Amino acid sequence: NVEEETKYIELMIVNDHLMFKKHRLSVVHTNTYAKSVVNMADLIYKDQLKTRIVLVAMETWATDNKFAISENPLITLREFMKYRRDFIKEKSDAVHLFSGSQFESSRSGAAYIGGICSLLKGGGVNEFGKTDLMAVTLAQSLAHNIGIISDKRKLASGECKCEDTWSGCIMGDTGYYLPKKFTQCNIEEYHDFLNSGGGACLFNKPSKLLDPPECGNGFIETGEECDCGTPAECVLEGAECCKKCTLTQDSQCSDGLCCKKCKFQPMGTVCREAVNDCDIRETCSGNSSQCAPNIHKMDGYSCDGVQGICFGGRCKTRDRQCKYIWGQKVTASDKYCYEKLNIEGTEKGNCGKDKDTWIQCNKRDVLCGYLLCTNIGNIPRLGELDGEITSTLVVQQGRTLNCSGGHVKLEEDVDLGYVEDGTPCGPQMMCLEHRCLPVASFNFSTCLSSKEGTICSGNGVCSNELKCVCNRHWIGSDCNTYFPHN
Ligand SMILES: *[C@@H]1O[C@H](CO)[C@@H](O)[C@H](O)[C@H]1NC(C)=O
Ligand SMILES: *[C@@H]1O[C@H](CO)[C@@H](O)[C@H](O)[C@H]1NC(C)=O
Ligand SMILES: *[C@@H]1O[C@H](CO)[C@@H](O)[C@H](O)[C@H]1NC(C)=O
Ligand SMILES: [Ca+2]
Ligand SMILES: [Ca+2]
Ligand SMILES: [Ca+2]
Repeated sequence: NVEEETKYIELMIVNDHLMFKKHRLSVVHTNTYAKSVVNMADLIYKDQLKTRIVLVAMETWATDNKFAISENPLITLREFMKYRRDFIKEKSDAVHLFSGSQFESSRSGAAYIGGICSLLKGGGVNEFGKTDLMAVTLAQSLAHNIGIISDKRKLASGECKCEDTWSGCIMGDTGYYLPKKFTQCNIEEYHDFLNSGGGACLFNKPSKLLDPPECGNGFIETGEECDCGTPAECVLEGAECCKKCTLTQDSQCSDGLCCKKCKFQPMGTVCREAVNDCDIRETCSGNSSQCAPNIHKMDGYSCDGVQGICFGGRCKTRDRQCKYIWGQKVTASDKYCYEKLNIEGTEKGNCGKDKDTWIQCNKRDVLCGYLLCTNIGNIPRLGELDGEITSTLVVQQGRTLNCSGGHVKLEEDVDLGYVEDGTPCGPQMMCLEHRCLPVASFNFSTCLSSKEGTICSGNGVCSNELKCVCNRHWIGSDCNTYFPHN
């Protein structure tokens, strides 16, 4: 499926000036030192998460810092992503900072939850340490980007516990020594993220790793035609056609989803099925051994049947937001809970807070204010609960409804407990800054179309790469030309 495939995190590392000074003003030392940290973090990911950490790019600030590095990991993280948005022009799944300085709290790093593949959120910041120690810091930073959050609700209950206390578990920063393993709960959180449609950019295999070619690492570099895993794992797949990184007589490929016996899989063979209704299925090219780079519908397509809208391959509904914060057993409150409590302007329903006084929602923006769920807990899966749980009770001519809420903080700016931006609030209307606005107020980019009022000439789907994925028998960058082939 999608959780059985090997994932690949194309990673870029940025070393600041203090990291450069930690290695005697030597560029070669810093870069090889950072490769070691990545290499060890790869070994942790390689087995447990069925995911590989591939270093694709790196830069070192030999002269000075481009921005003011902060003692607060979150402030540094935010300013670092600003730098990478405006200055970093190399392609990567995630960009991480290697800081020579030290942060205030025992938190050795900060990274955005479910951040990968994103331009503004795909990255983290990591403080200096030992090679073995920093690899753990990177392993938990990338885990956050990857969707592994370490469920607080299950932790407080005692549901999820570190079974192998082999110097503890990684997402258990509760104790600090040398955590080498993820909990089974961690693996599930990662699977759920991939099945949710997250991490689409984690499905392509790199070729030229920033290190000289070596036959037998499982990566097709310069000079070598094929490459199976290693002589041991090679026997399972590829040993029949690959020999000394060279193809045999009857072979087009060695290993991959689009490689049957030792030959290619016919063009149009389903190699990857859609994980959700935001996703697009992938077909074998008939030309490559790899299953084509994982792509999905562009941001704007409705999901869950008009109830949600796709963003980054993930569906945004109020019910899914309630489950993300409070647990799978929790459901979103009735639309009436919103329609009545949010116009009041109390702690029990509002459009935000001003000067210690709650803002009462307009009747138009009633689904974009305070997030209301049904039977809520008192310990969120992530973030910090800021205060007490809201719980009012409204009657509806025979149906007594339970509307509940809570203020869950991640950033000092970002607050979960209010309807997330992009969530549908009506036909062709979404939430933005606690306001129900038309789809135009988001100015989505579009694919090419040669028919008035259609997406991809009405014969295709607009991908997140802003390319037209045509239906059968239709060709062209706009899917406007009919070309059947049988
Ligand atoms: C491989 O085949 C595809 C057709 O699926 C074609 O578009 C592409 O140009 C080919 N690439 C090479 C290098 O032959
Ligand atoms: C309403 O939900 C709260 C938690 O959100 C719960 O404590 C309370 O018992 C519920 N009330 C009813 C009527 O079930
Ligand atoms: C789309 O709407 C306007 C365009 O003038 C502006 O706020 C911005 O470009 C876009 N808004 C967002 C949320 O990015
Ligand atoms: Ca990638
Ligand atoms: Ca190799
Ligand atoms: Ca896909």
